[PDB]
Amino acid sequence: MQVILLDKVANLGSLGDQVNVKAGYARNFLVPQGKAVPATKKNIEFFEARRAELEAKLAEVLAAANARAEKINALETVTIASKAGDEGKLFGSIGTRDIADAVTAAGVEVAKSEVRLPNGVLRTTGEHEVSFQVHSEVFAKVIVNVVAE
Amino acid sequence: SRVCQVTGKRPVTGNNRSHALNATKRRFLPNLHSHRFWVESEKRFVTLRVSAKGMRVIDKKGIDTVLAELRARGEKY
RNA sequence: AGCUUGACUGCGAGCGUGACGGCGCGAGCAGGUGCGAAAGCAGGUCAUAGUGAUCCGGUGGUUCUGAAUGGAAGGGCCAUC
RNA sequence: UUGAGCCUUGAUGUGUAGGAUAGGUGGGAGGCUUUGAAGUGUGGACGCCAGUCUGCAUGGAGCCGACCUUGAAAUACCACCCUUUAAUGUUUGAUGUUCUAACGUUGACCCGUAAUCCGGGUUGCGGACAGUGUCUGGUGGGUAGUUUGACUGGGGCGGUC
RNA sequence: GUUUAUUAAAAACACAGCACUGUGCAAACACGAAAGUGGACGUAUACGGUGUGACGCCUGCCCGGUGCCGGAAGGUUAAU
RNA sequence: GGGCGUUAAGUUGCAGGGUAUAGACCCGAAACCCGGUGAUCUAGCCAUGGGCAGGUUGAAGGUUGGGUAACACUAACUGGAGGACCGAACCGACUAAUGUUGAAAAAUUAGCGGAUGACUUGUGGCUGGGGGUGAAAGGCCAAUCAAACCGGGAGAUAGCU
RNA sequence: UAAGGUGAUAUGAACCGUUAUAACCGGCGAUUUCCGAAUGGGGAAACCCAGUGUGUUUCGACACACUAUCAUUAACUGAAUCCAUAGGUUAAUGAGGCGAACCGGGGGAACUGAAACAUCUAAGUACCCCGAGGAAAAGAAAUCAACCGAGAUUCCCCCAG
RNA sequence: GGGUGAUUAGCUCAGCUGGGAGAGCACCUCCCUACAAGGAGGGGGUCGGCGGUUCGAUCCCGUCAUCACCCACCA
Repeated sequence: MQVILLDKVANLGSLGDQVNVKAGYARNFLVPQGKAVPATKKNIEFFEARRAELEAKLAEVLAAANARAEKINALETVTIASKAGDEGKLFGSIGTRDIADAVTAAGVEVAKSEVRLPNGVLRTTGEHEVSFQVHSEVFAKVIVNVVAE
Repeated sequence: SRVCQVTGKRPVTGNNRSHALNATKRRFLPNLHSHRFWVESEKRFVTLRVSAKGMRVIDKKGIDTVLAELRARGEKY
């Protein structure tokens, strides 16, 4: 089965490369988990004639900073609201639109998390270094409110 | 009855014929497993009742007339 | 005792029996021969029980057949199981 | 880890006797080593104790050969095939192990819905098993269809066909 | 205490109890192929199946047969 | 040589006898399969509501006086346990009796057994014909029963009266 | 279309006509209660009870109108949820119940025959379940045919015993 | 009344295509010491009776004698 890779998955190919995979693994994981797309002798434009030419200009010809590098690139404190209890209970800060963010965006609405916590379970106040690892070319980090006051 | 929605696969005529040589009925049916997929004309993922090979019909046959025939019979997806 | 293996091949004036199936007997002709000086006899044993059909199937033979044309599977025929 | 299968490329290949690690089977002079030859022996792994080596110290195409001598067989440079080896690509079984992504939820809670059934979500956990089907071996009077004679101074017992 | 209503009211049937046994909860199991529901919204001191039948005193022999539980190697042996 | 063959004319319409198949000769099983009815009977479960004149044993429990280390003891006061005593209703159906084209498709009488109990029962609902429901008798299921009733296969089939 | 009539039990009573409303016949419409598909919402066969509007007066309320769900499609709205989906509120079109046959597909016996039975017979036959139209269904050769040829299908008779 | 099977060493019993007899345990004699015991050595068959088949019959067949066992069978 012909597919195009959209994520770091598998040893074969890379992001924007067409590859051949068994229809089984292309049915249970790669397509439903959004890691790849079919090619159908037609969809071979999906990256190379759709995504790959602004990649060379966006932050080096048309502007100086990429779409989130104009918002954060150094170590920032988290700006999304937080409030903890007397037993240090954090009462949130881990859900899809309540989890740690430091750029205070407006008019936008999100449905899934993008960050990696230092532990995937977080119930209580403390120091936490939170990482943005959505694409291997990019790294950013933020620090949570240690008292949630 | 358990039927495939994309292929129209129905129950079949068939006998035992082994232990004994008899024309005794046993009731033969397609085994359902369903598939949850995308058609680009519906703004959603769709779960459709399919059996063995029925998902491999969706893979490479045109289905827009069957998606309309289900609706011409009032059947839900 | 000597040799012989007729424990015959293709047949048949035909015949005794029984409702029939079936059984039982055979003049006599020819093929290939055996004993014998030769005729003649030998168609298994002195005569009567030791096993009975149709069917599918085993075995080898077969231009008798074989399915649009040519094989071959299949069918029959012959011989035995 | 171990079966059924593949041949791709580098390495591997010697008792005796001997200069001496000639795999098998065939060619024949100018051709070549690039993850290879030295230093070569300190330590380690092998050995017929003759020799062979990773590594490290160390270097990058030389140099070598036919005559000759030993030997069935010849000693440059080498195609293909095999044995010993290793890695690569790679089809398919046996058994056990891991992960998450099919499947599952009679796990948590969220909404339609101030609903008990349902659907989908958020989020966990089980997990390619279980489940569901097709083929298949057992087990199944629990249930079901069916058979199990005729003779006789009347049957049985006896004797009979 | 129950029963052949309409020829048998019993020594048969039932029972606290006694024994043998299944069952870890989406229990075992039933009817339905399932949809559900009951068991039960109970949880091994609970529930299911079966036998035995106050109590007291006691209770020998047998694994050839028939079924179960465990042992797990091997044999006969299917699809493949 | 043998066998079978080379001279009897059939065919078409009507008239008749037979045969096959038709309902095949008329009436006629038990039984089977399919589609339904009936759970106001009767059985059992579920829910919601009734019935038991009156008499017996006066116990158990409650509490206080004496009192012991501690009660059981000793002495009074109080008080209402039962698949218990007896006995109408009511229910049972053990014995006697009348009845048998009955007054009754087992009913009516007397004795007997039970009588707050595993008792007795009114109304609804749930379960049904190879199916129900049974402290079981293969009992009973709307007068019908080890397969009721109704409608079909079907004028089933019957070496038989 | 006519000079006579106004249903039957059926008398009794009373009128209506000659030329358009005597009586009545044909067509195309209007009106079309409650139950029944039966459908605003409910029900144990003709009973019970709402929602949303319009209009109007003296406004303790009538008159009139619209209204199952399901499906298709659109509009408006709108959960978890961002886009979206259900759910919510409407509109346009469509099924639904019925007399008869013919007729399309599904589920499908037992009886009977083999002179017992089990593949086979009987038989896709009955009964049942769904359902359409003037007919239903058939249909325009990856077809027959046998080297010659035919050139969608249906019906009738042969082909055939 | 009817029937099944046996008869061989003292006792248990082998040996049927029909081929002139064998074991166990006893016993007898002996050893050890006196018997149980231990050990050693050793033994002999009316292989039912009479007929028939056979070369040959306990052995196959009939029939009587004997024993143990089965059984006296529907209304």
